Amino acid sequence: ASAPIGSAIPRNNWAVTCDSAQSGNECNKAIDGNKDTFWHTFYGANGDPKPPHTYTIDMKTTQNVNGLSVLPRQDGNQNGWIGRHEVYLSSDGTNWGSPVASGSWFADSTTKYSNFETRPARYVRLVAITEANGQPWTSIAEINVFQASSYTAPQPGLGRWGPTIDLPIVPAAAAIEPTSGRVLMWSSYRNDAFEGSPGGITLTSSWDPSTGIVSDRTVTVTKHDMFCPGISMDGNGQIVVTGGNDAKKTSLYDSSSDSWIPGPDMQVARGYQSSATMSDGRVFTIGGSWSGGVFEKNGEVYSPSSKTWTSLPNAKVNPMLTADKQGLYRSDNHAWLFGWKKGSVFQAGPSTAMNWYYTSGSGDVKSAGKRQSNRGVAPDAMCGNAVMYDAVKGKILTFGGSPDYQDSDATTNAHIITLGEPGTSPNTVFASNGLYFARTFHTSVVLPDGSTFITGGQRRGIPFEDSTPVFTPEIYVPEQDTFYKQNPNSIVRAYHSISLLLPDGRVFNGGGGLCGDCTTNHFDAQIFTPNYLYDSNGNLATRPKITRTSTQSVKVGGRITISTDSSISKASLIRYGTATHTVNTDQRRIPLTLTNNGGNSYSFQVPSDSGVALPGYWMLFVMNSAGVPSVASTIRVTQ
Ligand SMILES: [Ca+2]
Ligand SMILES: [Cu+2]
Repeated sequence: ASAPIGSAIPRNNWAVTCDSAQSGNECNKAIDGNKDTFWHTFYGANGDPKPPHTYTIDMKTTQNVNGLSVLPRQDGNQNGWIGRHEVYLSSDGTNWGSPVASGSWFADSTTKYSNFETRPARYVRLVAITEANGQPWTSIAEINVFQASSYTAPQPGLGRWGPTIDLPIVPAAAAIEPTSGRVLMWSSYRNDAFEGSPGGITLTSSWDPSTGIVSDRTVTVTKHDMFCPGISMDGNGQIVVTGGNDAKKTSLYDSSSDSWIPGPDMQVARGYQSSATMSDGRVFTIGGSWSGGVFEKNGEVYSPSSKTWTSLPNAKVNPMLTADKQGLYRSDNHAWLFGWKKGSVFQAGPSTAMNWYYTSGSGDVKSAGKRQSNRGVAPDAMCGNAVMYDAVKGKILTFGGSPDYQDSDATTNAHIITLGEPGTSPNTVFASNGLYFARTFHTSVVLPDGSTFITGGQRRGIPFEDSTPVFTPEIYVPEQDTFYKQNPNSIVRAYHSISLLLPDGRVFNGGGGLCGDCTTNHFDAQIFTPNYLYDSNGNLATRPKITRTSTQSVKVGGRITISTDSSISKASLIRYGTATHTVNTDQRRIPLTLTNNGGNSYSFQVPSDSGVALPGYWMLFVMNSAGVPSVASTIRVTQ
C-alpha cells in the first residue's frame, strides 16, 4: 500500500551483516529473493537480546540511493516487526553521519518504505530501534534498496531537503501544537484509508522536532473520524476540527493538555469546508458538500465561550461557488477564508468572485469584486493557495489551482490582494510573472522574513495519482515581487499533502495519497531548510537568540520588550498553522515595527485590531542583518 521512489538494486553480489542472526534465519535470508525466508535476531537458546538491532548492506559499488523497503515475515508471525528506526548511508562503510530517514512504521505485516533524497552511497544501514509492539526481536523477509536514475548535487543558496520522517499514517491533516512544539497529524479511521469508515475513530501521529520521536494515538473520545475537516485555532487556544467523515461532529484539540475534547455538533453537516478564526476568537465556516449532503450550506459560527454553533443562513454560500463541472459537490470546497476586522471573514477564492462575509445577526455577504489584473479576470482556482504574508497591510498572495477540482489543468496564475475595510473591494494585481510551475494540490507557508514558500502539487489535478508532479518549490519575495526556484525534492506531494512552518524556522512537508490499497500513499514527511539558515559556505549559520521577553501573553494593542544576544534588524509574528487539502486559514504574518532601546533591547506593539492580530498562538522571530532568524518564541495573543 505504498511504493519506492527508485528502482530496486540487484542484490546478487551484496554482502550483508547483522548484529545477530538465528541459525536458519541468517542475515542473507533477507536478500535471497524468497518471501518465505527471513533474517531473525537471536532467540531461544541464544537468549533474546533486545533492540536496537542492525542490518548493514555492502552494495560493493556506489549507487544513487533514494530509498529502501522492508518486507515483513509472511507466515503470520508478528513479533519481529520494525517500529522505531533509522536509515544511514555511507561511502566508506565506517562513518555514517546523521540519518537520512528516521521515524516509526505501523505495526502490521505490510511492506514498509523509507524514501529520501538521492545520495550516492555504497553502504546502507537500517537500525531497528524498537520492535513495533515492544518485543525483543527483529526480523526481515526481504530488504531492498532503490536507486534514482541520476544524481544532481543541490545548488548552493537554494535551501536543502532532508531528512525524511517515516510515519505510521499518511498525514493528510496536520497542525503545530504550539505549547509543545510538536507536529500533530491525522489520517482517518485507518492509517491510509478513509473509505468504508464506521465513523467515530481517528488515527493520529505526532513528531517532536526536538527528540525526533514519532508517536501515535487512536482517538475515539470525540466520536469523530476527522478526515476531510475544517480546521481553525480558536481564541481559547483550542483547534476546532469540524465534519468530514463524521460530517456533523466537532472535536477540540487542546495543546496545553495534549488531549482531544468533544465539541458541539455543527448545525449543518459538512466536509471539505474551510473554517476561519475571527477577530473575536470565534470560528466561521461555510460550504463543504464533500460529506453530509450536497446542497447550499450557508455560514455558521462557533462560540468557544458558550460551546455552541449557530447558523448564519444569510451568510450565503451562493456568491462564492466556483463553476466546477461537477457542481456543488466540489464548488463550495476549500474557500480561501481569512478572519478580518469587526467579525468579518474575507473570501479570496477559489471562485473568481471574492466576497465579504459578515457574522452579526443571521449573517450577510457582499461582493468584493473579481480576482483580476491587467492580464484579465482570474479563472476559478480550486485548490490554489492563499497566504496572508503581511496582515498589517492586508496583503494576501494567491497562486495556482485549476478551474475544476479534478481532471483540470492547473495554472501559474498568482495575485496580490490588498485588503482595506470590510465591504470595500480590494485592489488586486498580478504577482510578478506568476509561478514557475503550474500546480494544484500544492501547499505553502509564510516564512519569518515575509516570503512565501510554495511546494509540491501536480500540473493536472488527478487525486490519488502521482502524475505530472512538480518537484521544484518556489519562494515569493514581496520586496522584489519575484519568484525563486529552490532545490527540488524526490517525493511527490500532491493531493492530501500538507506543509507547516516549524518553530525552528524550517518547513515540514508531508503526506499525499490516503487511498487504502493504492500505490501512492506517502507514509512520511520531509524537512525543507531554507537558505536563510545557511552561511555563505553552506554551513548552518549562527542564529540570534531572544534572551528575554517581558511577557509571553499579550492583549492586542499591548507592548512586548525583548532582549537579544546580538543586534537584530527585523522581527515578525507568525500565527501558528494548521493544514489539510491545501487549506491553512490559521497562518498569517505581522511585520513588527521595532523600537531600539539600545544595548540589544527592543520593543514592539501587537496591532490593536484583532482582525489583523487574530487571537491565538503566534511565533515571534527576530532576524539579524544577515537575514538569519532566531527560533520562535511562543506568544499568546488575546482580546
Ligand atoms: Ca527472504
Ligand atoms: Cu480528500
